[PDB]
Amino acid sequence: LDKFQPTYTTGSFQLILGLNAPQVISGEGEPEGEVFASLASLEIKPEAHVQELEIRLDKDT
Amino acid sequence: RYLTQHTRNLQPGDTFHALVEPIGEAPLPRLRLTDSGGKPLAFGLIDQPGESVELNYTCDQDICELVVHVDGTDGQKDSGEAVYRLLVGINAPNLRESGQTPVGSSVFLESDLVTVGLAVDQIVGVDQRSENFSVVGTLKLSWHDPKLGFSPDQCGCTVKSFEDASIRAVAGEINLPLPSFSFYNQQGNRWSQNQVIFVTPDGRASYFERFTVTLQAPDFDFLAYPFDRQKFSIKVDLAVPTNM
Amino acid sequence: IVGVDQRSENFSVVGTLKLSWHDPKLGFSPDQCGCTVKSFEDASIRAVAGEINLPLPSFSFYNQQGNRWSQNQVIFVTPDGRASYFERFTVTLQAPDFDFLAYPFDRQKFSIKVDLAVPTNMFIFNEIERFQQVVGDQLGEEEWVVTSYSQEITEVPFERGSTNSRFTTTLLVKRNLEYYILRIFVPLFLIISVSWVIFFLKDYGRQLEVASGNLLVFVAFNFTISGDLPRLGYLTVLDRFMIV
Amino acid sequence: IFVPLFLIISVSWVIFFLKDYGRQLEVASGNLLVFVAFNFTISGDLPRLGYLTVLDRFMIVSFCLTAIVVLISVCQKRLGAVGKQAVAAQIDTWVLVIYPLVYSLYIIWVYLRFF
Repeated sequence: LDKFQPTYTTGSFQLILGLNAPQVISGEGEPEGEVFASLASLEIKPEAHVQELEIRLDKDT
Repeated sequence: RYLTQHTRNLQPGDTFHALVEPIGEAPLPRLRLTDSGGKPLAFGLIDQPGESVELNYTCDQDICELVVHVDGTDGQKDSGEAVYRLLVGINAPNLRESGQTPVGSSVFLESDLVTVGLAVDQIVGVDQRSENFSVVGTLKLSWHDPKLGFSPDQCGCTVKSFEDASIRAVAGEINLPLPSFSFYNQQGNRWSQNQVIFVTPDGRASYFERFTVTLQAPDFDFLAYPFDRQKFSIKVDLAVPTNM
Repeated sequence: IVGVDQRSENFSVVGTLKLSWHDPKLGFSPDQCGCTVKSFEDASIRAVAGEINLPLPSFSFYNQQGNRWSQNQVIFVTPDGRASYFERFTVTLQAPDFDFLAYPFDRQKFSIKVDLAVPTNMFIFNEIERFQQVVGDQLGEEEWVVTSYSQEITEVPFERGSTNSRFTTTLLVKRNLEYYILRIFVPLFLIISVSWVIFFLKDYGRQLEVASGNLLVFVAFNFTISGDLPRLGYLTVLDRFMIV
Repeated sequence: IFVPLFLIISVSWVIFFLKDYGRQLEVASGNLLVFVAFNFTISGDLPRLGYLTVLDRFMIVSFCLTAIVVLISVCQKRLGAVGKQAVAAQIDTWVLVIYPLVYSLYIIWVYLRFF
């Protein structure tokens, strides 16, 4: 509220998918039936996270 | 450079209107309407005259809470002063009408103001060598909150009292924030032999405390000693920012 | 600055300490709470951390003597993970760098040391933030005058194969000479000058009474000076003057 | 504080009426030590200030004034031995009015500034 800055949100979640199941809107019930979709992603989407640093050693450390 | 205000709850199907009118030829600010979390809902618009910013919004959710922000951090640097005029209304079509009297029918914003009062009962002593003094007195804090309200039928009681460290435990259960104070010029430890709070069903609260503290007096002047005059000050500071 | 004790070589200060670190955990969604910040006070800080098992940084004053009085301990948590810890304290610290060789024209330095209570593999000090001026405008202590200050971050060995970060704040002070001139240097000068004047007269046998009387008054002055100094193992400037 | 200091100064000034040279030396020397004792008593209830107050300024005047008496008395005794008794008597009259005049000036200065 002090300042305006749009950013991104990170964290965990719990995705629920149902096919012709009107009882899953409330979040209740348990998975049943057959396989609806595959969790594996078609692509890989490589990133470019590269970091470099230097360190100094010592007898104590 | 930033101003934020809280509003009351809005029933479904209700509207909201805001307007900014500069007075001292100050630059137009930026105004937006968001919720308690901060998610934006509407943005201010500047008309052709450029002397007013108008915002309108309607809510479809069951419970609606709106917070109004005024932005001035992008104005002229080292500005001497900047005064504007802010008028709002919930069910107020054609807000620029009805007389626009400052004394409205009813309040529209929230209430987080605190009333404070202090008294002095004793003066333990004054130490010139260390430039400090000790006093005994009572401090009262009072504020109004629509929550922490209990129905008398379920309890059969008119007031509720909490003492010792039980005050913090009750607040944690309802997660409600509480005001915190501190003596700015306090030296050492402060002895408080009584800490009670009274809660009244409509929402009113009162906090009492009897204390014995030692305070610093840095305004000692011995130039006219022993015909000198000195002043002693007691400072109480809230431990929360001005936005709470 | 509450006071400085030369006999015990220690001093007491009142100030504020701020700690801040970033952790991706302890993040709350504003939608579920309708709040922007969260605050924990008193001993409730440790209870919350135990529920989430998250480690917390612990600090300690390395040169602290006795007990430390802290009248405020609050922590602010911001949803993305930022945290800030504030504390107002009143502590007594040891000053082992006292040097009385140039007394009373000597200069001394006072240091405040803060040490993390965790090894270097958990929490380290990597930056210094000045949220307020290090030396306040009002400090009392009409005797000592603060001239300069400095802050730095270092690490020191601990146990066998462990190290911890250290935060040091050093204050350089000087001693006012108004009191010593008025009450010590001036009374001694007139007494010596008065005795030398009597030598102008050739009244043999009168110098014996004056010299014998001056022997006793110097003994009284000798004990007065030693009252505000410890049992040092070396002679200062004042003692050398008294020997002559 | 104020009353005990006033009688001591007034008593010393009374002794100046007698022309007993050599007795003023004992009184002036004795008054030097009693002022030192008063100096330490006042500072007991005050911090180590870096400036002079009204009381310390008064003590400085008394310390310096009693030093001139010792020097004057020694000169009068030395002059009497030579045979200039008339000159010594003239100095005695002059010092009779200098002693109260100096103290009166300090009181006026305090009243003009702080009152």
